[PDB]
Amino acid sequence: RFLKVKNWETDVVLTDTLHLKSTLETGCTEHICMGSIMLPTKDQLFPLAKEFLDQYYSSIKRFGSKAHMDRLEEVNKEIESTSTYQLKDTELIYGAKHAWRNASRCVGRIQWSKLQVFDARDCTTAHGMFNYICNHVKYATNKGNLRSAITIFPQRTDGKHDFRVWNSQLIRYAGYKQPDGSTLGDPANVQFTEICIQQGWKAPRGRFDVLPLLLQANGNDPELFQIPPELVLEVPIRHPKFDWFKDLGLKWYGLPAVSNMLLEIGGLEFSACPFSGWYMGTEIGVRNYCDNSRYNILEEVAKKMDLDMRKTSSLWKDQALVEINIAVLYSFQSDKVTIVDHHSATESFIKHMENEYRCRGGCPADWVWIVPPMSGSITPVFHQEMLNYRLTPSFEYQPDPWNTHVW
Amino acid sequence: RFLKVKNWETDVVLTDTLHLKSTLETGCTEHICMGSIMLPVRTKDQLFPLAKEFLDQYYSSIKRFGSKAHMDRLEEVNKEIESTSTYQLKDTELIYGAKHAWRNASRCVGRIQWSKLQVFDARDCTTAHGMFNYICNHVKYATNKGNLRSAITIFPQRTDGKHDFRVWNSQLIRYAGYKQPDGSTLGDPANVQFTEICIQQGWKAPRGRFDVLPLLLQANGNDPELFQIPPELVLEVPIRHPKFDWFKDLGLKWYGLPAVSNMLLEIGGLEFSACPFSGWYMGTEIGVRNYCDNSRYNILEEVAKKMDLDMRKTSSLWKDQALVEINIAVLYSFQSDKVTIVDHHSATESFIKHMENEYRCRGGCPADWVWIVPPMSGSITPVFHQEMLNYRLTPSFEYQPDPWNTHVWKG
Ligand code: HEM
Ligand code: HEM
Ligand SMILES: Cc1cc(N)nc(CCc2cc(N)cc(CCc3cc(C)cc(N)n3)c2)c1
Ligand SMILES: Cc1cc(N)nc(CCc2cc(N)cc(CCc3cc(C)cc(N)n3)c2)c1
Ligand SMILES: [Cl-]
Ligand SMILES: [Cl-]
Ligand SMILES: [Cl-]
Ligand SMILES: [Cl-]
Ligand SMILES: [Zn+2]
Ligand SMILES: [Zn+2]
Ligand SMILES: [Zn+2]
Repeated sequence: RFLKVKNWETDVVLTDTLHLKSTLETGCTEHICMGSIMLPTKDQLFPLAKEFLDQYYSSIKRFGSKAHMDRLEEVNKEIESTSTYQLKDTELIYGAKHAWRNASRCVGRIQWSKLQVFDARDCTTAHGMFNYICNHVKYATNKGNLRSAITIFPQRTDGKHDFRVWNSQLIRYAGYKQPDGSTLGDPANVQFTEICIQQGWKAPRGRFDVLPLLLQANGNDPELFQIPPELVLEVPIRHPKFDWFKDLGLKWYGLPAVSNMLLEIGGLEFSACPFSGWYMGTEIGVRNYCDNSRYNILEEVAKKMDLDMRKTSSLWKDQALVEINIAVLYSFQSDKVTIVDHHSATESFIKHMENEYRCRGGCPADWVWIVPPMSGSITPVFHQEMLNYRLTPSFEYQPDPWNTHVW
Repeated sequence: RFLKVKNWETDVVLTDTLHLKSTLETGCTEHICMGSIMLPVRTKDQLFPLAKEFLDQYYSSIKRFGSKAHMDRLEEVNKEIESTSTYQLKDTELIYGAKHAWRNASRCVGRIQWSKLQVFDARDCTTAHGMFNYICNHVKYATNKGNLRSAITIFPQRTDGKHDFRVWNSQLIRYAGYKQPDGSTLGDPANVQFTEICIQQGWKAPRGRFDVLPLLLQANGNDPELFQIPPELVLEVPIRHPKFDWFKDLGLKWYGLPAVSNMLLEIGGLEFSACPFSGWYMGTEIGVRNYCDNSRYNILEEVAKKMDLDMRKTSSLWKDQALVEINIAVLYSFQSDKVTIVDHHSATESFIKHMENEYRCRGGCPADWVWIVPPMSGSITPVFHQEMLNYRLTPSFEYQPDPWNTHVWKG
């Protein structure tokens, strides 16, 4: 009931009591840990509503108050009659902030309370969606001084009138299978690109083509829109010491904006809820550039560096990795676009985690995702024991809409 | 039940059925994953099923399941348990068991090697002097003048829990640590507590940065005794860098033989509380953990200073640059001295090949991602994007309390 986590570097031991409020399943059992698996009615709805409203009212120190009891009754009455209910703006904001607070895979959560929430529940069409998104992009980007934001479109009703952003991120690069056999641009986006082309997009067929938005309103067929090119802030990548680096012709976008997840607040399901923050440098320099299924540039970089690539034991891959990540951070910093390096981000996280343990009784964290994809051991999260469990409100995965959508 | 794992780099999907043989607990529940938690006198009644499970596995493995020899062995073990409360393993069973404990070790990236383990049966040992002699032979054999060979030495099993064999050292070879009055540490901070015990026991400490600890050995539940491993048996590598000539002057070296001596080996329900086992190093164990952990030799700052990196802000990645250079140095040094070592790219590539083979031939390969992914450059190794399933198979290696906490002193 009281669970201990130890830091193996500092010997500090912390006690978790918050896990007793865990609700969804982890995927693990007493027999098998699924910690490294990436994806492991009115009747149902009122309990979830009550659970949420209780935590809300507690948070504003009005638990058991008349206003609390009246609100619970109101929602009971609304579900009984309408089969769903509507969140107050205050509840929406609290819910969205807490879904981020509860995101056990996010190292960036020290920031959770400063989230700007844009209520787009009045949106009715795809063109409406496009306007809201352009506004979110411009607000979040803020000329390179990035601010966290989320935009919340209308909730699911009967599941046949869903709002969805078909893009996995608001901003991402196209991917094209070539006659050659290789891939041009981002291999991660090959399927989505094809769908854009099949829906009508005139693809430029280049290496860094910002994809169009494919937007679905009210369960209708999705529609194509181009984000105003002047709202997409991009950074050309150069190195502070290697002059040949710019010649690789690399760039990335400044705004990471996840658009394919589902937000659950008090049983209500927000299927379109794009949210954005700013990048940790390794996300671009390790994952996006160096994964074998992504831009896969390690070999090209190592070649230009004149490293001995005969044997793995020369650590050429590791040298090239560091330099690529130096270049990313240098480029963003020189262009004054917000970015955080993995040492700074994980140090901030450990501070946030300690605050959370003392003020809230715990901080669910998924070590597999919290430890950065390079230099793990020399960051303060590596030696930190974590407990992973699911709290609501939450962000959840959901299937890609092209499998689901009835055309 | 069939469980699928995916590789996110290759899209290759494997199917695990071996999890159906899982026994002990993970620490996890449907509500809480304890995947990142480091640590999450048996009755006759519990013992025979454990014995039987094991002997069934052993006899299937030799393709004699259900044979007369199999049935006779079950009956022979059953009666032995009835009349003595325990039983003795045959040598073949002990060998099989020890190899399987390694094969089942979910935190071990080196498991491609599991079937090539030299097993030294020390079950006839009765004294700490006898233990010392067995351990010297193990070290000499495994070291093999730098051409390292995997080995385990198995001392007598637990009986009543009052007569345990223990190696009090956490590894057979490890460097002393000395906490100074000023609060600094000379040598390896991981071994301060054990060093103090050795000193208390009568060890004359050289008080240097790399003093090889004496062995502290307990036989048959007696008080442990001190022994110095012959210096000529301790193979060490001075650490230098292929391009930086000042690296050697940091004064670093490390021992070639990683030999874990504090774990418990469980086979067929029997408990082997002294079972030191050794392989060879992956480079990051020395370069990342032993050298660069803050609670260890903590050399990152000193190295980065000598490299003249911009240390004013973490975003220069000065820490990461120094880390790579230190690890290059460790691999270069071992390779130059012809002492076996494996780099993390090679070790993880071999492990993935091992893992896929295990899925194909065995129905699974329990693996602990937190441990399998190397402590640097995780994502560019082929294990990072590999989904794994962690579960406990027996035979197994287990943690046990440090013996100074539990031992009843005879004086
Ligand atoms: C403000 C700066 C932010 C930073 C630096 C940050 C950092 C990260 C990183 C690094 C990861 C995944 C691990 C990796 O890529 O190496 C992640 C995951 C995640 N983040 Fe954050 N984040 C930030 C803002 C946000 C915001 C504003 C939200 C929502 C409001 C959010 C929600 C999530 C969720 C749900 C995941 C897991 C995604 C998944 O399961 O695929 N993050 N974050
Ligand atoms: C032969 C070469 C070997 C290599 C390269 C190797 C490598 C490793 C590494 C790298 C780890 C932990 C991850 C890390 O330290 O960064 C580990 C853990 C482990 N190894 Fe292996 N190993 C080898 C041989 C063996 C042998 C012979 C055994 C026993 C028969 C063994 C049993 C284990 C066990 C039980 C663990 C988990 C330790 C714990 O939980 O504290 N290994 N090994
Ligand atoms: C809002 C926000 C801001 C910010 N800076 N970063 C994010 C996360 C974005 C993200 C996007 C993708 N496509 C993949 C991952 C890791 C995918 C992954 C991780 C691990 C640890 C293993 C694996 N197989 N895949 C993370 C969100
Ligand atoms: C036989 C053998 C051969 C060989 N080459 N290596 C080993 C493992 C040795 C080992 C020894 C210690 N003290 C700690 C760890 C990991 C400690 C650790 C790992 C992680 C992932 C987290 C954490 N907190 N601590 C591993 C055994
Ligand atoms: Cl990304
Ligand atoms: Cl990834
Ligand atoms: Cl070690
Ligand atoms: Cl460690
Ligand atoms: Zn688990
Ligand atoms: Zn990746
Ligand atoms: Zn460490």
